[PDB]
Amino acid sequence: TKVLFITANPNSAEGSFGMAVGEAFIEAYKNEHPQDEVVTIDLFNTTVPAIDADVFAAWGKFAAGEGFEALTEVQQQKVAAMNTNLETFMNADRYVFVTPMWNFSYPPVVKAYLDNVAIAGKTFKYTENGPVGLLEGKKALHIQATGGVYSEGAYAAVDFGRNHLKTVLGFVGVNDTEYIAVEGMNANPEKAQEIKEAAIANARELAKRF
Amino acid sequence: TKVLFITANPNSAEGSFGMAVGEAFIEAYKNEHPQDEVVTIDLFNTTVPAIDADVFAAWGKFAAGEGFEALTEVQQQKVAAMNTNLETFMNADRYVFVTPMWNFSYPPVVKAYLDNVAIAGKTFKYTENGPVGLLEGKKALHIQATGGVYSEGAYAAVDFGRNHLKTVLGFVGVNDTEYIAVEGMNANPEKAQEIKEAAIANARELAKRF
Ligand SMILES: Cc1cc2nc3c(=O)[nH]c(=O)nc-3n(C[C@H](O)[C@H](O)[C@H](O)COP(=O)(O)O)c2cc1C
Ligand SMILES: Cc1cc2nc3c(=O)[nH]c(=O)nc-3n(C[C@H](O)[C@H](O)[C@H](O)COP(=O)(O)O)c2cc1C
Ligand SMILES: O=S(=O)(O)c1ccc(/N=N/c2c(O)ccc3ccccc23)c2ccccc12
Ligand SMILES: O=S(=O)(O)c1ccc(/N=N/c2c(O)ccc3ccccc23)c2ccccc12
Ligand SMILES: [Ca+2]
Ligand SMILES: [K+]
Ligand SMILES: [K+]
Repeated sequence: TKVLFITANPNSAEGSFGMAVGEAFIEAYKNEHPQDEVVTIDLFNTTVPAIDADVFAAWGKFAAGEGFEALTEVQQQKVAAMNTNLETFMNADRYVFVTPMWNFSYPPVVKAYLDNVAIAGKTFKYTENGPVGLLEGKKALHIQATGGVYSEGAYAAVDFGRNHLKTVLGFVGVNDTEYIAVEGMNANPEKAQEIKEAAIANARELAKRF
Repeated sequence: TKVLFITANPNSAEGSFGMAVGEAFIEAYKNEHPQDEVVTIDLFNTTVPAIDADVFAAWGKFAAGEGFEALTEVQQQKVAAMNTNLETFMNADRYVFVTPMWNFSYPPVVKAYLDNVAIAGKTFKYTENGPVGLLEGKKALHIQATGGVYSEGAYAAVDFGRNHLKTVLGFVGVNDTEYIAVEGMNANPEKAQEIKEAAIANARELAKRF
């Protein structure tokens, strides 16, 4: 089994609630499955090209059935990085995403990564009734840390990071998703440590059945 | 009246349905108010720093009450671009955003932009019972181009770019908003020219009352 541990937090497990929880998850997981390969993708230190005029131009050459040498140097560099990211995603069996909630959503590089990974003909295809995913046999976990509480109730409707990430994963075929919220630390700073510990314990149990 | 024309499309009006609608809106608007100042902010051609370890470190210094020169040169460049974006936004009276739908949301740079503009003490404050916007006297328009149809009914639940943008604007005090969908082109390519013209007329009418 190949696992991607995809993190989008500028802070380490020492200074981030999500990363402490994701770290506890991924280490309990390796312990349970010492023969599994686990690759960390730190999105703040990975090249994750934004879809821009260069990518659109590169795509036009490929659609025009042209080769890689028709691209400029920067287009080449952009496409080769997008290709790597796509190919690593497609080949792994399990995905762990760790995000903080910023302004009701995830950090911008998460959308940039999703844009690398959701590709027609590769991870989804067009159907008589509309798009369907191509990826089969995958499972995903989203661990999200949030100042307030959005995991259930009325505030769930503004949890855009979680809701959008789950939608795109389902769109590419990854309908088997798990969710861990590390929530309420800013609404109750007195309970932050126990909130963290409870989610850590939640993650370590999840590791035994993921 | 200062208008911000905030575009997130790699094509200009020539190859983007949203840009053709947004450009028509802006021309009709200038005809009605020749004295208004419209400033273009092309997010594909503007420095919009992502919040990262540098930014978190800079903010840590500002919180310690250190000065600008206690920052590394990299931190100063990111912070200076962030403050320029925040100040330009705070000072304008009108916002017109134009975005494509990519994978059920907007381009990543829109999230990076929102993260520069939603700042505690500047565009919102904490109160007893919840965060509150600080911006008054503002109006926004969102023009969104989408391949499918999401503006009403069931599929509105996955129109995450639209929904998130509205949420963040509302959080910062901009509750007076207008929305224009340019939708269904991909689902109905024989209708793309009619869809575009109908949406253009929709924009020209709004331009007279916006
Ligand atoms: C830039 C920024 C934006 C934030 N926006 C929200 C928000 O919209 N809603 C919320 O409940 N908390 C918000 N928070 C609080 C964080 O979600 C909370 O600190 C969380 O623990 C961050 O995750 P981490 O500890 O793994 O970094 C924000 C924090 C930052 C730094
Ligand atoms: C990378 C990419 C992703 C897209 N994702 C979606 C999508 O999730 N849902 C949809 O209805 N259309 C999607 N589309 C189609 C566009 O929304 C549609 O072509 C729209 O016109 C683009 O806006 P524009 O013409 O102003 O550039 C996508 C197009 C591209 C190029
Ligand atoms: O790093 S901090 O833990 O100090 C921190 C916490 C919350 C922060 N913002 N929180 C909220 C926010 O930005 C918006 C809505 C919220 C609703 C409920 C609870 C919290 C929030 C924040 C913003 C900038 C820098 C550091 C921040
Ligand atoms: O440039 S195109 O106008 O031909 C174009 C149209 C739709 C495209 N659609 N992508 C979709 C997509 O990524 C997800 C959901 C969709 C639902 C309905 C219709 C389209 C989509 C697309 C994707 C990549 C490059 C060019 C694209
Ligand atoms: Ca549990
Ligand atoms: K480790
Ligand atoms: K643009």
